[PDB]
Amino acid sequence: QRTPKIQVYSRHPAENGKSNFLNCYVSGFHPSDIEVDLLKNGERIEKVEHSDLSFSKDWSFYLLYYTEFTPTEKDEYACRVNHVTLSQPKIVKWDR
Amino acid sequence: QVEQSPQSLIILEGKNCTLQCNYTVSPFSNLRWYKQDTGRGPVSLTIMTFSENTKSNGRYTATLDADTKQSSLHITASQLSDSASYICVVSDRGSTLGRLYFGRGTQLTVWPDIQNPDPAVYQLRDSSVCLFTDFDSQTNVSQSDSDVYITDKCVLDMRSMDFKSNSAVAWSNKSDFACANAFNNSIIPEDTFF
Amino acid sequence: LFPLRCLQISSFANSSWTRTDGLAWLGELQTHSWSNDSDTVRSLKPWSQGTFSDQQWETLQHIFRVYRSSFTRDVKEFAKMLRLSYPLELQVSAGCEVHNNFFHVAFQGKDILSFQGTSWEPTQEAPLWVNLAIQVLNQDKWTRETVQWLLNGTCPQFVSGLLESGKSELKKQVKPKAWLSRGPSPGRLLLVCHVSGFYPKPVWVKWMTQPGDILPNADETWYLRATLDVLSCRVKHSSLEGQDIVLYW
Amino acid sequence: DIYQTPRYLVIGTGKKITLECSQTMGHDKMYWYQQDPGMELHLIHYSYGVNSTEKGDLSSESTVSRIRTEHFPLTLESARPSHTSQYLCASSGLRDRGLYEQYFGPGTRLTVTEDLKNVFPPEVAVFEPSEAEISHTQKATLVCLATGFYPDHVELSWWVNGKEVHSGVCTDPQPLKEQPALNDSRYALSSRLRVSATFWQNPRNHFRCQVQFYGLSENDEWTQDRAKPVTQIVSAEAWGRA
Ligand SMILES: CCCCCCCCCCCCCCCCCCCCCCCCCC(=O)N[C@@H](CO[C@H]1O[C@H](CO)C[C@H](O)[C@H]1O)[C@H](O)CCCCCCCCCCCCCCC
Ligand SMILES: *[C@@H]1O[C@H](CO)[C@@H](O)[C@H](O)[C@H]1NC(C)=O
Ligand SMILES: *[C@@H]1O[C@H](CO)[C@@H](O)[C@H](O)[C@H]1NC(C)=O
Ligand SMILES: [Mg+2]
Repeated sequence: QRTPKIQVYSRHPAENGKSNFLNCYVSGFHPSDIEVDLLKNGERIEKVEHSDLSFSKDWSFYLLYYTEFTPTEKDEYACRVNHVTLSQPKIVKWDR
Repeated sequence: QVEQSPQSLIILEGKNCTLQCNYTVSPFSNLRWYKQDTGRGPVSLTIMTFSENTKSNGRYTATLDADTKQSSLHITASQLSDSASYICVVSDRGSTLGRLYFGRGTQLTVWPDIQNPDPAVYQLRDSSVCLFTDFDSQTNVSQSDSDVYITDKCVLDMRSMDFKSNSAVAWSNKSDFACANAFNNSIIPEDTFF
Repeated sequence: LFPLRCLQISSFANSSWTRTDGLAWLGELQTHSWSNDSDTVRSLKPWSQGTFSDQQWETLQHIFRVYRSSFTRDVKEFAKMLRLSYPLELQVSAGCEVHNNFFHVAFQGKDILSFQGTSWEPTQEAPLWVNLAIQVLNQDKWTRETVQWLLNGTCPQFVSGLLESGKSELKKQVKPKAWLSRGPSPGRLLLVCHVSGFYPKPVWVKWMTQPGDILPNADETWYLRATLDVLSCRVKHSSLEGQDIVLYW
Repeated sequence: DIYQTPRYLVIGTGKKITLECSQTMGHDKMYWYQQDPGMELHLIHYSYGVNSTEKGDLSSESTVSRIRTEHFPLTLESARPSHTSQYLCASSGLRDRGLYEQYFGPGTRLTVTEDLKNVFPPEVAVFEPSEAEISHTQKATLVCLATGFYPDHVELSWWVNGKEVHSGVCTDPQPLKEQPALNDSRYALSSRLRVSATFWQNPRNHFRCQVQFYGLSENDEWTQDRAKPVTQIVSAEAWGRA
């Protein structure tokens, strides 16, 4: 049925070298079976937390993934999501 | 999931009995007791939910203690027509969406309380066959050999004049059968007429 | 007003693989959690139990347990009868609010039924096979009486216990911070305004425009991102006693 | 309000069999149980309504059909000797209280044989009261005897002067096998009728013993010389002596 919307953002303004939080918020999808990854320089970050799966008034699902991280000039972060409605896994880069 | 006790039991007429039913079914909705005569369909006696501890249908009375998941069927003043198989079934939903769990049943035999016996063996003629009649219920009849046939013990009730009797019947294709040899394999009372 | 919403998600892969997970929100705050890999409903705040006793709460604990296993098997059996195909997704949204209640059920993400009055009724735009399900559900008198008691009596008495217990966290105020940036050009440009770290949820941000969605932070604070294609950015909030947050470009 | 026809059924090996069950109420939920003599009920099929036909807690080689609410036929594709048993139909619905009780049909007994030439109707004979019994108990016992029938599909009744009685009557709970060896053996069965010594010595009294036999039907094959062993009644009688 419904395909996911992906949004990447950060808890605090990103100053190079100071500690921050990296959020990925996937939403508006259905059914609930989904895979979601936070990527650092192209590789899956294995130490990530997430919120409990929940849904909105229109019965569609939504999720938040998050991890601590320290921005640097060279590091490139992103969020990968695969869902039955997708041809191939969708990837959204975090814009500095 | 559902157990009954005993497997079978034999009582005499005029006495009371109590049959058990134990279940581990969870969740519990209701419990029924059925009565099945030989070669017939089961007949509904009672149905109970957890909020009831007693129901009476004639001489039959079922109780249900939901807390220990047990119900007992109590037959008052037994008689020959209470001989049957008694089944107990539990349902885990209050709708047709449930599952029904059956016990293996309990077989109940009711014998006459033969107070004044008079055990004899007669020979009736065709229209030749030996008849073992009028003994008490502590006596059992054994089977046979191929050429000789012997029947199980059986109760008739002459209701009009208040009288019941046990009888059995034997016969054989051989032309040398005697009544003194008919019920040889069985234990016969020493005071049996000939 | 702070409605209490109890959410459930039950997923059925095949007839052997299934999962049921649940949660409860009090306003924007989430107060309970309940996973498939657990024999208990989990509390999250030090006031999650409200003004209910341990014996009272444990009784609730016993009802949900019986319900989760039964719901599962009722659905597998409904699958045969109705000849439905796997996979299957079912969702439930139940609760009340102190001034009325509700109990909606969805299948594959569309409404099918709900609990009105003392029984189950279909929804206006539902399939015919739902009539079969409604016909069976309405036979269970004890369950119908139990949902009434839960919504008409247990839930409203519970929510109050919470409100006089979580008055601090509910009437709490957190101040946001804000900053500007330059996104990807459409010789046009893109003026992006970032407002983050506020609580409670209701907010107001405009360019004085595409006011984005309100996105969650992991400490129950929120985040907002309004944009403009081409100047000042203004933020109002309860935490800011009238004194707005004006940032210039 | 739940019916099963026929009550008894003989059939040869390798042929098809259909078992009728019908109900005049409108209950959706229906069940088929199979029960071997002296044992438990096993669910073999059930239905939640028309076009619903689910296999039950037992793997049988049978199939069911629910094309009409009131009818739930059971069908054996190809009968084997191991399908000899008793088959009960049942249904669920709202009743006396606010709960959904289960109601059972009367049942059908099926015997599968290896060959139709194995089927024979019974022979019946009545034996007459002994003299010793009369001048010792002042009571006299009549004995009816049915032999040589197959299968064991038999209902016996006593008739005292053209009026069926039940008092002073006893009949065997199960027929016995004449030759306990052979897998296809014939059966015998005995019954007793006891009356007062006085009632027996009145020569206006006519005692008749009757056996109902359920055997072959109008559409079975038959290439033997002896008459078809169709469903029929066999008698044997006696008059009051002096
Ligand atoms: C909910 C308001 C109060 C909340 C207060 C607590 C606050 C904490 C909340 C914590 C979060 C909890 C997680 C989220 C929960 C979501 C809502 C769940 C609502 C639970 C209601 C409980 C139902 C109670 C009745 C019940 O358990 N009944 C079960 C046992 O019943 C059996 O056993 C009984 C003996 O106990 C006797 C009864 O006669 C017998 O039948 C029933 O088998 C369950 C059937 C209920 C399903 C109805 C709704 C879904 C509709 C069916 C799905 C559609 C199917 C078609 C598509 C495939
Ligand atoms: C059911 O689905 C689950 C999840 O994909 C899978 O792991 C399991 O093997 C499946 N079982 C069957 C019967 O296919
Ligand atoms: C969920 O819980 C059930 C019941 O405890 C369990 O059998 C099932 O395997 C679980 N499903 C999973 C592991 O996804
Ligand atoms: Mg109907």
